[PDB]
Amino acid sequence: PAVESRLVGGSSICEGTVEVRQGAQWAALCDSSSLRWEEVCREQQCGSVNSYRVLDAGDPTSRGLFCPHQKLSQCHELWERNSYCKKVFVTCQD
Repeated sequence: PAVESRLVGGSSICEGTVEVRQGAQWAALCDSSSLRWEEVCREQQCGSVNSYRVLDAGDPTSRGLFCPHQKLSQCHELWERNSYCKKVFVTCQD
């Protein structure tokens, strides 16, 4: 099963916090380079990434899933980061 991604919480599907899933519940993606965000925008069938900002630094309760490989499309398995997950807000063009 490929990793799927999606932008949650934005005023359209072209913007929002990145969420991912494999055989899964959806969970936030943790990150720490525009390569990955461009794939995420285009998989939504939006335009190219135009900006992103790291969210939730320093919050021990922030959790999600993590992929130790530049691109999502090259992850065979996501790993849990159950605290201090830095999430990502991506904004794509329409």
